[PDB]
Amino acid sequence: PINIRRATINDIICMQNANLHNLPENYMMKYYMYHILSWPEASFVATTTTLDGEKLVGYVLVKMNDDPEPPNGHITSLSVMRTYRRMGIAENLMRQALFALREVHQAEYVSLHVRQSNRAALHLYRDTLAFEVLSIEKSYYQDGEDAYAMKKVLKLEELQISNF
Amino acid sequence: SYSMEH
Amino acid sequence: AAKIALKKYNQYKKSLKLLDAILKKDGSHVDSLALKGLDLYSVGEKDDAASYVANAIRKIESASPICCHVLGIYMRNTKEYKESIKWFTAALNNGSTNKQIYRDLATLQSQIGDFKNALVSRKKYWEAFLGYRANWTSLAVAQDVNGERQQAINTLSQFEKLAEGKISDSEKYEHSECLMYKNDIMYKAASDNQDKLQNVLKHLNDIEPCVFDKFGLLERKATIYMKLGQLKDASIVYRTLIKRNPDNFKYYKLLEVSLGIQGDNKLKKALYGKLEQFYPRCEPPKFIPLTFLQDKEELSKKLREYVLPQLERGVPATFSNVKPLYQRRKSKVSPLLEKIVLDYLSGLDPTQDPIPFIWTNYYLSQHFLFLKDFPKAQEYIDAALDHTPTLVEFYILKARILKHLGLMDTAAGILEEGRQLDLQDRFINCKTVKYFLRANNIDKAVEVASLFTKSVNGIKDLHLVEASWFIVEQAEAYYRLYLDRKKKLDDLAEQIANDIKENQWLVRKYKGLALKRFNAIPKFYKQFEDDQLDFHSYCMRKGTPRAYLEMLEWGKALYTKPMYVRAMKEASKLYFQMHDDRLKNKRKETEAKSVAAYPSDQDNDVFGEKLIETSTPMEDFATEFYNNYSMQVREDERDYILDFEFNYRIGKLALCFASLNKFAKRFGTTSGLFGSMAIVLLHDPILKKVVTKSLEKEYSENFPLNEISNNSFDWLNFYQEKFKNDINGLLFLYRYRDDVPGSSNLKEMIISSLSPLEPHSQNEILQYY
Amino acid sequence: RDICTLDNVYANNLGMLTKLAHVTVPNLYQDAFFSALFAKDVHFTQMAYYSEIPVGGLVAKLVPKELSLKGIQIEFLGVLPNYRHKSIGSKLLKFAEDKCSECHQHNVFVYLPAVDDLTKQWFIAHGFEQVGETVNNFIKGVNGDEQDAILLKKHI
Ligand SMILES: CC(=O)SCCNC(=O)CCNC(=O)[C@H](O)C(C)(C)COP(=O)(O)OP(=O)(O)OC[C@H]1O[C@@H](n2cnc3c(N)ncnc32)[C@H](O)[C@@H]1OP(=O)(O)O
Ligand SMILES: Nc1nc2c(ncn2[C@@H]2O[C@H](COP(=O)(O)OP(=O)(O)O)[C@@H](OP(=O)(O)OP(=O)(O)O)[C@H]2O)c(=O)[nH]1
Repeated sequence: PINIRRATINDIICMQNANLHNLPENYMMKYYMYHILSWPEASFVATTTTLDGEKLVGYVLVKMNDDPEPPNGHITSLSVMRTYRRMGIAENLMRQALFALREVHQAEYVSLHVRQSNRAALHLYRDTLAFEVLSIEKSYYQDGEDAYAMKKVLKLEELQISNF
Repeated sequence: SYSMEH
Repeated sequence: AAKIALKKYNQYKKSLKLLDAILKKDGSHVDSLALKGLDLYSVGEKDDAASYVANAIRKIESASPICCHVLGIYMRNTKEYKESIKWFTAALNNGSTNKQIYRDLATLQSQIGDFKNALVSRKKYWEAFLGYRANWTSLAVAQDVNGERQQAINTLSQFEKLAEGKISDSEKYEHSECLMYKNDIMYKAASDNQDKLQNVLKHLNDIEPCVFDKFGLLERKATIYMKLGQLKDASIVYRTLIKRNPDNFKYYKLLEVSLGIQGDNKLKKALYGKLEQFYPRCEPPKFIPLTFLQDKEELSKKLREYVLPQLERGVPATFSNVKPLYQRRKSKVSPLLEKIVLDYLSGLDPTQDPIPFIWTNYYLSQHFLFLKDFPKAQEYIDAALDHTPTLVEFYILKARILKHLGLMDTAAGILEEGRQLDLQDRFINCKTVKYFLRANNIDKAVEVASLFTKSVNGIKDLHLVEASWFIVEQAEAYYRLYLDRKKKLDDLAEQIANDIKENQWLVRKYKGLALKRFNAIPKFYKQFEDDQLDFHSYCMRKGTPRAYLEMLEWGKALYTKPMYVRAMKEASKLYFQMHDDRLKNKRKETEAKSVAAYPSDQDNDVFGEKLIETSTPMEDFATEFYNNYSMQVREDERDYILDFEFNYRIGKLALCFASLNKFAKRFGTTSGLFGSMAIVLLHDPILKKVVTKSLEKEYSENFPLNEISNNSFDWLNFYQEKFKNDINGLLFLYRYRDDVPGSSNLKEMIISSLSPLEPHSQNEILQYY
Repeated sequence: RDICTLDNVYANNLGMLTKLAHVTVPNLYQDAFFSALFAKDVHFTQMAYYSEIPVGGLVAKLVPKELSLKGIQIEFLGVLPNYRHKSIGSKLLKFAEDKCSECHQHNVFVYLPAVDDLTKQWFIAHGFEQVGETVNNFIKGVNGDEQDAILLKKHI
């Protein structure tokens, strides 16, 4: 039973261990100690909930306009342990990640790079969430693949953490 | 899945 | 003249003209030598860099202040912190103007522990840059560390007052992860004192509009409101915080005490109904209130009404969304539960409702892996897999099973045929290449998993991507693919004498490689903490200390994290054995792209030729490995069994007694290993009576130390007279088979007493152990 | 969407068709040929997944120029047991016989084996007929067995 936490820095070793087991994105341990030590509030992680530690099961890292211009939000990488998916998990760990990405820092437009080649992502990621497209960047991925951009406007009241 | 190579 | 060189980067090819020219008449002078080397590191060659930096430290003792700082800007980069403080101080107490040195240093001697003399040498910058709030934190982050919170809490409320009645968009994130953080400190003095708190609550009530964390405050408000006996006012904050992310329990269970109704089940079970009605079908409402119940009439209602539905849809955690209630409370659940499932597999005509027969089998072929009925765990999985063969989540359950009954090889096959079900999506592409590394199959592990890892193989590009899942899995191959290759040159006693000289290589090529492999697992942690450097004084521009005050407190307990641990203990049992053994080339140049770790610069010892046999693996296992994790490790979490081997295999032992002891005040003397870890120390120089004496000082009465000296009393039986099935504690006595001489008595009463054990493991302690 | 959808069999899949072969059409097609579908003759494919998780299969060629057996062949077409039954892989023909007039091709060939009267008295009930007669030592699985074939046809 996945619990949806607020992501701590303790969970960088166990976070990045998942976006690597389950993803073709090799990332360093700096580029986690600055997502979660610049804008640590709006990047969420969620996995295992046992009482009477925890196991990583799925996470969500979300940086802002790192590079230089009206307060733009981004989302770096997202994944989940297979034997856990299709049970929300992914599908409502982001309705909070946006629902803080315009509450704390207050940024008006999300953004990202989803491959596809891809069902899971380029579906409840433009039909559930609604997130147009913008530039379809070709070979912008490290496999000769071409991957959708995805913009996603966010105006507070029209995306709260309890519409379900 | 932001690409730090490219 | 070098001014145009020193400016030529902060790539300082201009500095060459100095080492071409400045090395004209007068040669042996600093300043010019030092750029030539700071460049080297900001220019590839590190080897050739010190032959300058160090060939210029033999013309000083202080030196050209302006130049001591192009030397300390490298020491701060060749990891050498302690020594850098000096190269800087050697500017300051030599007349340097660059008064930003009191903040290039204070973000160094702050890391290397010295937090006392961190503030004194940081506040001293704060005066020359006092129009920059990203400094007015470190005079209240270091003060807040040192332990004077009022000098912290007052240095930032003399910010919140200055600067202006003005906070534009630049600082629009400043007055949040900040003038809220103040409340984390300005309340963590009260502790449980009513004198403050109300105000620390009324202050937290003041900002709200200015506090921009929305969450993350509710706790120093919505639990300070609970800390003064007003159970409401907070039960009305958690009731609005549960409603903020009800997919998380943390804030939900508390609310049971928020409404004082902890031990009142009767309203408790009903509380999560007027709930469920509110916040519809999100885990908590339903789950939590089935972990505190007692009625084979009630329980089987909310049990069934939670389960079945997930089946009819096809959920892989249809089980692992309950694989918790099967652990901390079986007997009561896994009876009602075992009977509320199969009892639903009667109208699943596999030609009417199929996405039910296929998945209400990979639950039973998961449920009957707990009971370990195994026989009835390859039935459902297989019979499930003999209906839909295109559901990679059966092969995993077949390769967890089949692999928990030993057959390690055969298991990864049922996984390979799962991998081939989909090339892309490394969701199994590793898992398939995990098991084929747990069967020693390191070859169709590298290929079969290098496919999505960018040379001439994978395991090379997976070091510059962290990946400490793989190494400390690729050594738990090699380390097990050695005690058998090294069961050849100890078994025999043309191709028979020539064959010894082949299979008795790989013992060198793995024990060599397998230890060389674990050093990469440490080194990362060495450099995980050694990359929290630029963040001391550039997490402050961001204005994120609340989060940052968790990084320092993550740093000390970094060396005691998950993967540093199993990478110690699974290394000890390889280092510890090279210090109780010394006492008592074309294949190398042609197979060097299949076991390559790093660039041809660093790793000069391909197969750890040195690592394989070092003058004293004691001041290696401590400098490389251990004596860092022993400096940090917290007390009530430190393996004492390892601790009592480390100070024993060195010489100490004096410490073995004040190490075997503190293992007792955890278990309580009648545990397994504490018996064996006493026995061994039955009785180094004469002046090592003292062990026996102290061993006989307290622990004389219980258990016993009075036939130790005399050839008696075949204590194999006594050693196990508490009480045979301590197989944790038996193995010990043999591991060291030399100061615990009877040797062909224990192997049976170790072997013959693992029957009621798990097969994969029952036949693991064999062959190798 | 209904229950039984489909898609094109992207070379990331394939192995869910090799598995959906060697089960549907046991002992037919070599253990590397399918990899040899995308590695001059044009060869169609389509993995027909149902509900969510795959449950059928079809991957057929396209012959043009000697007359008699021109158009689109049917290298295999099958779907797993206790499925086909429910129309999960009757519809692939409509998305294969489509490829005939939709790609311009009068006929469609389907070389079913001889015994398979269950298959040969069913495929007949869709728009096919025993064009010609029996054969002789023609079908031979990657093992060493051999059988006769039965042919078929349908114009448009
Ligand atoms: C070697 C080669 O190149 S090709 C190899 C050919 N394949 C083989 O030899 C083995 C094939 N294995 C099989 O399982 C099957 O025979 C298949 C896949 C070829 C065909 O099976 P299906 O998809 O069941 O056929 P389909 O779905 O059209 O219908 C079967 C019958 O059920 C009926 N039906 C259709 N939908 C439904 C439904 N929802 N409920 C009940 N009955 C239905 C049809 O009317 C049909 O009736 P008929 O047999 O009297 O005409
Ligand atoms: N989280 C995780 N677990 C893994 C991985 N590889 C294998 N496992 C399995 O996880 C189990 C390890 O124990 P736990 O960590 O207690 O499992 P838990 O997460 O379900 O509590 C083993 O049994 P098991 O196969 O799960 O069988 P069973 O114990 O479920 O019957 C092991 O085979 C992995 O990469 N990640």
